[PDB]
Formats: sequence, structure tokens, C-alpha cells
Amino acid sequence: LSGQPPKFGGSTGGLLSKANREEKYAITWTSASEQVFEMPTGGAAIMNEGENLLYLARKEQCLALGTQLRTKFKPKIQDYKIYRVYPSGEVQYLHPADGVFPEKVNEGREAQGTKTRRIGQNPEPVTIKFSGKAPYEV
Amino acid sequence: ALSDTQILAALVVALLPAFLAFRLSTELYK
Amino acid sequence: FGHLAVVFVWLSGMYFHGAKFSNYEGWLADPTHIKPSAQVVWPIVGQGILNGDVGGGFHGIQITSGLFYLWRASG
Amino acid sequence: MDGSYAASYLPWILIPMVGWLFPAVTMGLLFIHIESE
Amino acid sequence: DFANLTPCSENPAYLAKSKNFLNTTNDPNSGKIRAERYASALCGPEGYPHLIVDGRFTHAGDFLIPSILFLYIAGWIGWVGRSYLIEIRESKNPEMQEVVINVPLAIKKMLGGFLWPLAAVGEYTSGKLVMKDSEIPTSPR
Amino acid sequence: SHSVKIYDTCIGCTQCVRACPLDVLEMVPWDGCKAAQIASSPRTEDCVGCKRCETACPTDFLSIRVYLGAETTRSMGLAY
Amino acid sequence: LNRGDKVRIKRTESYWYGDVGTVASVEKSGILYPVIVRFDRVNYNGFSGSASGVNTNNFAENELELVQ
Amino acid sequence: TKFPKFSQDLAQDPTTRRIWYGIATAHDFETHDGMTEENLYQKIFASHFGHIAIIFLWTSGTLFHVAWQGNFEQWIKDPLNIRPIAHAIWDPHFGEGAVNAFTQAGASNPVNIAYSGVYHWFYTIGMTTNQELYSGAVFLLVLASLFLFAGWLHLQPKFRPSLAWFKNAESRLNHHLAGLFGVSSLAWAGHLVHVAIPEARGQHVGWDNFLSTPPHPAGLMPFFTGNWGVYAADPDTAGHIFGTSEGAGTAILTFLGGFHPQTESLWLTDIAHHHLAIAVIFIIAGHMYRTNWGIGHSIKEILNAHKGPLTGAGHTNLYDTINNSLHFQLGLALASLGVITSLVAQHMYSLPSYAFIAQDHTTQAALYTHHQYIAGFLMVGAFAHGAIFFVRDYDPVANKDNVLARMLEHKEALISHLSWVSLFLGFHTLGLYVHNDVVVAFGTPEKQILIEPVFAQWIQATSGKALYGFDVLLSNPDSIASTAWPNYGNVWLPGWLDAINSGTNSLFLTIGPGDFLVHHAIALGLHTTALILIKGALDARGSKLMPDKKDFGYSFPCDGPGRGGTCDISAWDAFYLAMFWMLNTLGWLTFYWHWKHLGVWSGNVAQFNENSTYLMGWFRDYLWANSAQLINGYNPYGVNNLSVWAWMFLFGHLVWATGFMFLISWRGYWQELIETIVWAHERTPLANLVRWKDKPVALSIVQARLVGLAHFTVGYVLTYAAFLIASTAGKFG
Amino acid sequence: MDGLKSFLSTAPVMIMALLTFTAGILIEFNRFYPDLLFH
Ligand code: CLA
Ligand code: CLA
Ligand code: CLA
Ligand SMILES: CC1=C(/C=C/C(C)=C/C=C/C(C)=C/C=C/C=C(C)/C=C/C=C(C)/C=C/C2=C(C)CCCC2(C)C)C(C)(C)CCC1
Ligand code: SF4
Ligand code: SF4
Ligand code: SF4
Repeated sequence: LSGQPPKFGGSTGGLLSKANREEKYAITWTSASEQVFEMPTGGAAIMNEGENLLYLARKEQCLALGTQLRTKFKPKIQDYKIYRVYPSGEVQYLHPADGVFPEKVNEGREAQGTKTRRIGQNPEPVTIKFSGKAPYEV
Repeated sequence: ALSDTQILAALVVALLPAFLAFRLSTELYK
Repeated sequence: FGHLAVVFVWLSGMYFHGAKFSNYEGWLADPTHIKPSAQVVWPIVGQGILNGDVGGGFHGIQITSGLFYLWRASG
Repeated sequence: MDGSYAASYLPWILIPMVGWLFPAVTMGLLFIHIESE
Repeated sequence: DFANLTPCSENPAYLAKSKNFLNTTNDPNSGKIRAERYASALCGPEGYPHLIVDGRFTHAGDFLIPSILFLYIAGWIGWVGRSYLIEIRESKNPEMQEVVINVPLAIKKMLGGFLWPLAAVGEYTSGKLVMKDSEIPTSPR
Repeated sequence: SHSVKIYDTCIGCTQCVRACPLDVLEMVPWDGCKAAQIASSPRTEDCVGCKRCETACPTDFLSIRVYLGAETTRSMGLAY
Repeated sequence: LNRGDKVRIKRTESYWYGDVGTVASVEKSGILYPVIVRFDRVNYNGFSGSASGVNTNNFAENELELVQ
Repeated sequence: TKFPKFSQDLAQDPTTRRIWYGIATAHDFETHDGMTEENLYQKIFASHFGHIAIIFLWTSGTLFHVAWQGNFEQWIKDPLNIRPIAHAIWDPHFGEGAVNAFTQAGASNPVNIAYSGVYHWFYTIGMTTNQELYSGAVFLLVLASLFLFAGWLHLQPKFRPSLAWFKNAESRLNHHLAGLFGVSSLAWAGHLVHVAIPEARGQHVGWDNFLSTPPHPAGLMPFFTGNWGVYAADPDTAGHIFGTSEGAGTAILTFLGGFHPQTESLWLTDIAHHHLAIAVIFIIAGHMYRTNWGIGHSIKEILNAHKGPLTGAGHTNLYDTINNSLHFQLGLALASLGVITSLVAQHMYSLPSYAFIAQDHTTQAALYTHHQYIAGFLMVGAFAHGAIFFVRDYDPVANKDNVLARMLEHKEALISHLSWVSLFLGFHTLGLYVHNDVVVAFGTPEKQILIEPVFAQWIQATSGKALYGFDVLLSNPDSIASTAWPNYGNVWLPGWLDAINSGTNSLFLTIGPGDFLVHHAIALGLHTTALILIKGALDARGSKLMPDKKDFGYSFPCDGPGRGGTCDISAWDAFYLAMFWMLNTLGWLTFYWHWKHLGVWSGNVAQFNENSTYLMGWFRDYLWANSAQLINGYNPYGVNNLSVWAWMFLFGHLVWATGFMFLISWRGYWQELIETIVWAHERTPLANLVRWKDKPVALSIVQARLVGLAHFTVGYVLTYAAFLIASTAGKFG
Repeated sequence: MDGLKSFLSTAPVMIMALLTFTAGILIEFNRFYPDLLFH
């Protein structure tokens, strides 16, 4: 979790008590040029030279920040890493879970969440009655 | 009219559906 | 500019209705008994009943905008 | 609220209980219950 | 039959109202000709003419004549719109011609509606009026 | 958590995996289409249920389905 | 099936179920749904307020019924 | 975490959604965890026992409060003059004005006037003292106790029935048709001939002289020998006074077929003979289905043998479809119960069977409106469970090419035809109403489209109403129907013709041009409610917008903003919309009934007959004119007895507009609003101490659709109950 | 000028011309033969 924080003046939009009781999310990106971005918490901040460490409370805020880092800057910042840090202390590593962004085929990922049929051959709820399951997951 | 003690008799009789309703609802909760 | 053209068309309609289809020439003489009426109704399906007796022998809808008071104040 | 009928003291005690003791006790027990564990 | 309704000629209430019918048009005899027109109808104790929609031909003008007239001049509208919509479906851009109406074609179709019931029985006997149940798109069933 | 299922009709157009805000989805190799790729849903415990992945899917009816279920902290989007 | 062929959909899922469509291509690379049928009618697709959907889908060989 | 113990997926979210959805899902026993079909059926059975005890405790409370706090002793002296007291008001909020205003119907305490009509029902069935009602209330307490013990007993593993017991349709049909519908009707005929008819003729038949006093001077030997005419020897003479012996007659079973000329209701002997006939027919109908012995029918044979050419498979495999599905059974039960609740409402006002209930007008209005609202709710629930059956329990493989498969195989055709008929009928009812309204407003009421409802007038003429001048079947006494030439068995016909042709009773009301348009409005409401309900029932398995809705279930919120926007696509949302249309249609018909009977009761029927043909007539002669006595229930001068009804009027308006809040504003606005409020709580001093265990979230989409529907319904019912009960009690007692 | 031809041929202009024409003939028939409740 190395990195000086952005020069932000503080805001009421941000980390509530969820951050220090359960998980909060850190986005770390490196930029050569100092510039101004829109924090998803509301406002505008200062990208430090080099590494940045921004603590946010939702994963969607971190990915929205990373999205605007990718698309709203002409020198696109694509070496951004999103962590999930716990108050107990351990740090997870979430968004670029493999090497490359999810749009690109890494060829070493596993096809999970894939059904071997289309929606027409989905089973129907009358067959699975009182089975504790639901027509997708059978 | 109606008596004073008939009302209390009805109350102590209706104490029996109270007990049986409590036990039926408890047994439905299983 | 096109919107101003619309507003001037509407305002011309107001002044033309006060000119031709109104009892302003009659209301100006007696503005305490008879009432303004800047819109007569063509009788087609029995809607000539909306031409209620507004005063002075004129028959029409009594208007509720202060156009007649506006034109009396403006001279 | 005079009571001409038999046992006029009985609504006198049962309107507070069904109005307060039944709601306060029932919502207290349900508040302990729905938030237990 | 119909003892509840008396004809408006021999009715006290209708005479009481018809003394004061209003003028619907500029004409000052419109109320009088309306009172003469409604005197042949059947009206109740209220003094307002009632309509009889049995299909009995003594009261065929109450409902059946407007029934036939509307059915003709609305089958006109339906058939003309159907024929125009069928026609524009072979013009390589059938969707724009709903926006901008092809007025020579539209007026030709609109004056084609004189013979719609003959066109309707012709298209129904020759199978162009309806479509088969399989040939049309449908929901999952 | 919501379950995101991807069916055989996927054409590997990548639209769902970049329409997803939380980047639940990712593209894995496949042999059943011209694009030689199919969407998968590995981190599907992070799905909020927004269904922007279903909105972006061009195949008819749908090659990706979101099936809303047991809510959690991650799948309800609560900052508190 | 060949290019330009009009086919009738029997998918039971598609918006164009029972509707006719000109075949735009057939793929030979051994994929599950190789026939690209493209329709005059657009489906239910896109975000809300979008002026149009998509008129193209990939169907298998068995789902199509040739009507030309 | 522990509260929704029936579903583990709800005991995990740390929000208030688990509280709301635990309360909602608690009775959907099919979706609980660890539920097999046998445990489903046994839990359902004991829930039924608990509900039977609810009904018995409710009627025990009604009896106990008529007995204890009501003036039943005083009311059976002169039921025409004294208002029946329901129970006693005891709240500490009443000022002096409200206590003096609510002291009514000859009491000392403040009391509530009973508009449920239980007084007339108890007086008719022979109850004439407070001790009889107290004994009835204690007996129903014991009966409710018995059914609670029965439910607890059938949750015990020794007495829990098997699945083959619950899936035994033929034996249940036998014992319900014969032993429940026929033996109970026979027992009611027994009570009528032993207790209600004799105490209507004067003598006391309690439990003591029950065996000592035969109902008839002739014994039961005439019943056995076949000489049954002695039971109809001398009927109640037309100068009979209820509750005492003047021209009694001593005939327990007669069939006069008119009205009692003093109570204005039906003769109790006629009621007893009716229930005897119904018991005989229902008892022989309960010997139709096969059981442990050999004779009878098997329902599978009856259903599977009905196969025609125009349907194909016909009814094959409908026995297992109905038997294995509980939502099909519940839909059929609710449909039949809604039909017969409509029937109860339509017959209890035109053919009243209680002493002096046709002369107490507020209770007749309350009973009609109550049962028509229950009937609308039950019909909408029948279609809701048709939709739930089509989602959950419908198997399109076993139901191949039968009548259900062919329902779903052409649902677009009949949905489009319901669309056409509702559009057609609505366009022209609103067109005729707006035409009448505009031409009346233009000073020319003679230009109205006034259509004689000749078909219903002809129906009344066939039943004997000779006012309209038709002489067809019973209005023509020379006809084959009126004479009944082979036998002349029309014993009911002189009394029926004397009752239908009297202008006093509500039996076969005079129907004019104002009734035509409201019947077509009622037909429009029925058709549009049916359109929404069958559009949810048949599209429950999916339309082209969403070809899979069976996998999302019944009450999913939406399917996203994709595919154009998919806001109310679930079948539950068609329930929602048809709930609105049901409330509208019942409002239309109860408005119509109420205004028609305010004309009839007051004698000024001309008000309805000329002013109901246009909409401002409905608006100024009904809504505005009759709420004058309502809103003046409390004014700055003082308070009268219609003050709680004025307060309920305003209360129902407030609940209705809160329903508007839930239906119009949607969840995103409220979720971000609650996020700001949560920030406020977590960042303020002295309230940081108090923390929520369940994180506050906004109500869900489907949940707040339901909450707005509940508010709309509750406010709608409370407003109309207040208006209908204060408008009649404003001008009729 | 083919643009005024294609604009006067649009759906709103043609539907308003049609509604104005039908309203005109209905209003004229009510002006000459005023009150026709039946035949
Ligand atoms: C349905 C039940 C019901 C009942 C019976 C009451 C009854 C009462 N209300 Mg209330 N009210 C209710 C519902 C009810 N309300 C609801 C739902 C609303 C919200 C819309 C209100 C709104 C309302 C307001 C805003 C006010 C009242 C007030 C009053 C009281 C007027 C007299 C007074 O000064 O009391 C005094 C208070 C009491 C008698 C409360 C009981 C406290 C004493 C100390 C008894 C406790 C004894 C002991 C300490 C504990 C014994 C334990 C036991 C096991 C033995 C009266 C007792 C007024 C008042 O003065 O309230 C305080 C008033 O200002 N009410
Ligand atoms: C001319 C085209 C056309 C024709 C032949 C039909 C014919 C049909 N429609 Mg209709 N319909 C159309 C236009 C058309 N419609 C349009 C434009 C609308 C959109 C509002 C609808 C919406 C509609 C509904 C919602 C329903 C029907 C239904 C029906 C059937 C019963 C007739 C009826 O209820 O009329 C009803 C007609 C209307 C409510 C609106 C008619 C609109 C105008 C008057 C028609 C002419 C349109 C256009 C100006 C013609 C172009 C002329 C050409 C020179 C360019 C019938 C198959 C019903 C059904 O399901 O049948 C079982 C039904 O429920 N239609
Ligand atoms: C002769 C024997 C008999 C009898 C009397 C009953 C009686 C009953 N059974 Mg049972 N049952 C039987 C044998 C019997 N069963 C057998 C052998 C089977 C096994 C195959 C079952 C299996 C079965 C199950 C599985 C269930 C029942 C249920 C019930 C109840 C349904 C009736 C009810 O609640 O509304 C009472 C209804 C009536 C009295 C008649 C209906 C009303 C009609 C429409 C007339 C309308 C009223 C009239 C117009 C005027 C009334 C107005 C007046 C009140 C003011 C009732 C207690 C259900 C229940 O409640 O469980 C506890 C239940 O779930 N039974
Ligand atoms: C369950 C279910 C369902 C159903 C439901 C519903 C749909 C209901 C409705 C139904 C109904 C609700 C019906 C009604 C009925 C009616 C009728 C049944 C009528 C008729 C009647 C009669 C026949 C009568 C006659 C007569 C007269 C009128 C006079 C005198 C003589 C006589 C008696 C003959 C569904 C399918 C959804 C789905 C599945 C499930
Ligand atoms: S958007 Fe649909 S078609 Fe495209 S890659 Fe994702 S699942 Fe496949
Ligand atoms: S529902 Fe939303 S968050 Fe979940 S996979 Fe689809 S696009 Fe991503
Ligand atoms: S507005 Fe609400 S109900 Fe409609 S599509 Fe969006 S989320 Fe679903």
C-alpha cells in the first residue's frame, strides 16, 4: 500500500464507519504528470507525481475512478491496482487479478459462470419442485 | 343485561384458547 | 428571435381581440357595472350559451386577464 | 367514559394494556427476536 | 310493450320542456325544429328522448342507421390504411414512408375505399385478408 | 450474491466485460465462435445487479443473464 | 443454407420467432451458431430510449426453416 | 441473522430488507428451506386450523360484544326505532363534546352503532336474550380452542397425515359435498325448523324444551309415511307479526316464495325448506366419487375421457395438474369464492332474509359494499394464483396439447380480443358520458344519448315485472311458464309476483337509461381487470420482451433498463395494476348501488333517473350533495355522531395520497436520501452512540409497489366506508 | 419546391390537415342541420 495520498481538501462524501469495521478499498495508480481528476466521492483532487494511494469505501467507486483514469486522460493511466484492505490488516488484490484487464483474453483464465446451453434449454421450475434450488442453477 | 361474573368467566374460559393458540403457533414455528 | 415572433403574435392577438371582438368601447364608459369580454363564441353545437350577458348588450366570455385594466392604465 | 354495562373497570384496565403493554411488550420481544444472533 | 315510455307528443313533461328549447345555431327556429324532430321519439317521465337499440325496425333509425353508416365510413378508414400500409411494404424503405406520406399513392388509396366491402370479401375469399398462424411472428407459448 | 451466467450464444464481442462497472466479468478463450472468446464471471460475488452487462449484449435473446439473489454488503453497494 | 436465403426462425427465444429473415452468411469453422440471419425487423435491444435495436442474430442450421 | 429462519438467504444481508422480506416471505411455504411436499402440506393444514380458530374467535368477539356492551335486549322490542349498538367506546382522548355526541341509541356510555347487521341475523335465527349470545360466545371460544388443539395435534409426528392423505381428492370431495355442504345445510334446516321458526312464531325453544316440544303437532311419522303435505298445512298468514303468535300457522316447511309482509324479508319456513332441498341435493352429490368401496367415479377417468376434435388432448393429464399444484387449487377456490361472494352481495340486497334488515338501510349498504369488495379481492387473488401456478407448478410436458397448453398456445389472440372489447366499451362509455355531459352543460339536455336498457328490462319482464309492458313468460299469465301446464306446481308464483311488482323492495329494481351506461362502465371495469389479470397469468412464462420469466419467478422487480426498459414486466406487477382496476370497478358499482338505493329509499328516484346520465350529475348530486352531512361531522360549533366518520374520511384521503408517494417516487431518490441521513447520524455528536444493527436501506422496488398498493387500498376502503356509512346514517337513522 | 412538398407530406402536417378537414365537415353539418339525435 505504498503511495502518498492525493492533495485533496477533504469532503463529507467518503469513508463512513463501514471502512473501519469491515472492508474499504484502495486504488493505487502511478502518473508522471500532476493533474486534476474528479473523485467519485465528489470534488476534484490533485494527482501526485508518481504513486498515489486513494482509500474509498466501495469497489464501484474505485472502478469508476480507474475508468476515468483510463478514458479521461490523454496520457492514459492503465497501471492502476485496486486493493481491498480490512481493518484487521490484510490486503487483498482485486481488479487486475490477472496480468491484463478483463476485456483482453489472457488465455490462462478459467471459464466459470458459463452454462452449456442457451436460455431456451434452461430447466423449468415445475421439474425442480421443493429441491432447494432454482431453475438457473440446475 | 349481563352479569359482572359472566364477563370474568368468559375471560377465564378464553384463557384456554390463549394457551392452545400459543402452543399451536409455537408448534408451527418448528 | 423566433420565440419573440411567437410572443408578438400572441400579443397582437390580445390587442386585436380587444379591438374588434370586445366591449372595450362600452366598458370604458361604464367600468363599474358591465364586465370585460374580449372573446365571442361561434354558436355551433349550442355553445352560444357561453356568450353570457356581460353587460351593455354585448354577449361573450367574460375575460379574467386584466387586459382592459391594462389598456385603461396605458391610456 | 362512564360504563353502564357490567365490569366497567375491565375496559379501564384493558385499554392501557392492549394499547401500551401489548405493543410495548410485543415490539420489545420482536425487537430482541429479529435482531438476535 | 314499452308502457313505461310514452311518445313525446302525448307527454306532459316533454311539452313543458319543449316550450323552452334553446337555439343551438344562429337560426332562431332551431329550437322549434328540434322540438318538432324529437316529438316522434320515445321519452320517459323526465321528458328526454330515449333510443331503442333492439334492432326493431320501427326504431331502426335510432341505432341501426348510424350503425350501418359508421361501419361503412370506418371500414373505409381501416381498409384504406391497410391497403396503403400493404402497398408501401415493397418500396425498399417502408419505414420512412410512414413518416412522409406518399400523397399521390395516399389519395389513390383513399379514393379506393368506395368498394371496400367488395374488396374485403374478395381478399377474404382469396386469402389476402388474414395470415396463417405459423407465418406471423409470435411470443413464446 | 447474484449469479451471472453466460450461455452458448456469446459471440465474444467483449461488450459485457467493459460495460460492467465492477469488472465482475472477464474474457476467457473459447472455441465456439469466430472471436474465439467467451465471457466468464469469476468475481461474481462483486456483482451488484446493475445489469449493464445484459444491456450491452447484442445477441438475441441474451448470452449473459444476471439472476438476482442473496444480497450481501458487496452486492447491495452500501458505503455504510 | 446459402447467402440471400429467406429462412423462418424456430428458436422459441428470439424476437423474430416465426419471422422471416435473409441469411447474410454461413460460417464453416465448426462453431455452434454459424448462420448469420439478418432481419427487416429490429428487436428489443439497447438502453431505454434508444431509437433502434439490432436486426442481426447468429442462428444454428437446425433452427432455421428454409422458405425460399 | 436469525429472524427469517425459514430462508437462509435472508438471514445474511445486514440490511432492513431482511426484516421486510421475512415478514413477506413468511407464509410462502413453498420457498422455505428444508421443505418437502409432505411438510408443506402438513404445515398448510395446521395453518388452516389456526385460521379456523381466528374466524371462531372473531365471531365469538362479535357475539360477546353484542351481549356485553350492546342493547340486544332493547333492540328486539322495536328494531325499527332503536339503533343497534356494536360495542362501547373507551378511549381517554374524548372531550366532553365527543362523549355527549357518541352517547346514542339509548345508552349511558359512548357507543358505536352496529352496521354489520349481526343484530338482525341473531334476531332472525332465534336468539332473543343476552344469555343466549353469551352462551354462543363461550361455545365459540370452546370451538376455537378445539380447532387450535386440532392444529397442534396434527403437527405431532404420530398424527401428521401422509402425502397420500392430502392428495386424496375423491374422498375429500365426498366428505365436503355430503358431510360439510350437505350435513351442515341439513343441520341448519334443523335449527330453523326447531328454534328459529318456532321462536319467530312466539314460543321459546331453548336447550331445555328442545326435546319436549316437537316443531310440528304432527310427529315424524308423517315424514316417514310419505304424507309430507302436513308440514305445509297452514303457512304463515300475511298478518303475522315476528316474535309473537298472531296467525302463526304451524307449518315448518312451506314455499310461499314471496316476502314476509311485516319484516320485509323471506319467510323462515321458506328458508328452512330451501336448506332441506339443498341438503338433499348436496348429500346425494357427495356419493359421486370413488372411495374405499367399489361404486363411485374416478376423476381421472372423467377428465381423460373428455377429448374432442377441436381441442385434441382435451383434459388428459389434468387430474395430476390440479392435484399436484396448490396454486391451481387455490386459484379455483378463490375464483369460485369470489363468484359466490358477488352472488351473496347481489342476493342479500334484493332478497333479504333477516328480520327488518331491508328497513335498516345503513347495514344493507355496508353488507353489499363489504361483500362486493371481498368478491373483487378474491377474484383478483384467483387470477394472481393462476399466474403463480403458471410460473411455478405448470409443466408444459405433462400438459401437452390439453386445454391449458392451448390456453398458452393462443394467448395473444384472446389478450388482443380483451384489448379490443375493453377499448371499444371504454371509448363509447366515456364518449356517451362526455357527450351527455357536454350537451347538458350547453343547456340542451334533450340532446343526450339516452339508451333504454331493453335487454335487462326484458329479463325483469321474464321474471314477472309487468311494469315495462312486455308480456313474455311470467308477465304473461297465459304463457306456458306462468301456468306450468303439466302440473301447475307454481306454488311460489303468486307470492313472487306480489313481491316483484311492489315498488317498495329492492327486488328487481326499476332499470332506466341511467343504468345502461353504468352497467357498461361496470362491464368495462370487469373486462379491463380481466385483461390485466390474464395478461399477467398467460405472460407469466414470458413474452418477447423477456422470454424467461419463469426463472426469475413471480415477483421480481424488473429486468434492467435494457431491452428498452423493463419496469413492470413481472406477473406480480400485473396483479398490481389489476388491483387498481379492481378498486376502480368496485368503486363504480358501489357508487352506482349507493346512489340508486339513495333514490329508492328516499322515494325521489327521479334524482338518479335524470341526473345519472352525465358525469356532473354523478359529481354534484352524489359526491357533493351526500358529503354535506359528512364533512360537517365536526365543525367549529360542535360535534355530532358522524364525527369519527368525518375523521375516517380525511384519514382515508391521507392514506391514499401516501400511496401516491410510494407509487410515483421510486427507489433511487430515496436510497440516496437515506444515504445523506445515514451520514448525518454517523457524523453527529451524542447520536454516534446509537448504531443500527441492520443497515438502513430504501424499500425495494416490488416492496414499495406493494406498500403503495396497500395504502391505495386501505385509504380507498376507509374513505368509502366512511362516506357510505355516514351518508345513509346521515339521512336514514 | 420538393422540400415544402416533402414537409407538407409529413405525418403531423397531413394528420392536422385531415383532422381540420374532418372537423370542418362535421362543424358545417352541425351548422346547417343542427340537432340530429337519430334519423
Ligand atoms: C391505543 C392506546 C392509547 C391509549 C390508552 C392512550 C391513552 C392516553 N393518551 Mg395517547 N396516543 C396513542 C395511543 C393511546 N393513548 C397513540 C397511538 C398516539 C399517537 C398518535 C397517542 C398520542 C397522544 C399524545 C400526544 C398524548 C396522549 C395522551 C394520552 C393520555 C391522556 C391523559 C394523560 O395525561 O395521561 C398521562 C399518561 C399516562 C397515564 C401514561 C401512563 C404512565 C403512568 C405513570 C402509569 C405507569 C404506572 C407505573 C409507572 C408503571 C406500572 C407498571 C405496571 C406493570 C403496573 C391517555 C392516558 C396525552 C398525555 O398526557 O400523554 C402523556 C397526550 O399528550 N396520547
Ligand atoms: C389503418 C390501420 C389500421 C387498421 C386497419 C387497424 C385494424 C385493427 N386494429 Mg388498430 N391501430 C392502428 C391502426 C390500424 N388498426 C393505429 C395507428 C393504432 C395506434 C393507436 C392502433 C392500435 C390498436 C389497438 C390498441 C388495438 C387495435 C385493434 C385493431 C383491430 C380492431 C379494430 C379496432 O379496434 O380499431 C381500433 C383503432 C384504434 C384504437 C386507432 C385507430 C387509428 C386510426 C383511426 C386508424 C387509421 C390510422 C391511419 C391514419 C391510417 C392511414 C391512412 C392512409 C391514407 C395513410 C383491427 C385488426 C384492436 C385489436 O387487438 O383487435 C383485436 C386493439 O386492441 N388497434
Ligand atoms: C364430513 C366430514 C368432513 C367435514 C365436516 C370437514 C370439514 C372441514 N374440512 Mg375436511 N376432510 C374430510 C372430512 C371432512 N372435512 C376428509 C375425509 C378429508 C380427507 C380426504 C378432509 C381433508 C381436508 C383438508 C386437507 C382440509 C380440510 C378442511 C376442512 C375445513 C374446510 C371448511 C371450512 O373451513 O370452511 C367452512 C365451510 C363451510 C361450512 C361451507 C362452505 C360455505 C358454503 C359455500 C355456503 C356458503 C355459506 C352460506 C351462503 C351462508 C353462511 C352465512 C352465515 C355464516 C351467516 C372444514 C373444517 C381444511 C381446513 O380448514 O383444515 C383445518 C383443510 O385444509 N379437510
Ligand atoms: C385456477 C386457475 C385459473 C382460473 C381462474 C380464473 C380464470 C377464474 C375465472 C373464472 C370465472 C370466474 C368464471 C365464471 C363463471 C361463469 C359462469 C359459470 C356463468 C354461467 C352461469 C350459468 C350457466 C347460469 C345460467 C343461468 C342463468 C343466467 C339464468 C337462470 C338459468 C341459468 C341458471 C341456466 C387460470 C385459468 C387463470 C390459470 C390456472 C389456475
Ligand atoms: S456482451 Fe454478450 S455476446 Fe458480447 S461477449 Fe458479453 S456475453 Fe458475449
Ligand atoms: S450485473 Fe452489473 S456488476 Fe454484475 S456482472 Fe452484470 S454488469 Fe457487472
Ligand atoms: S426504473 Fe426501476 S423498475 Fe424500471 S427498469 Fe430501472 S430499475 Fe427496473
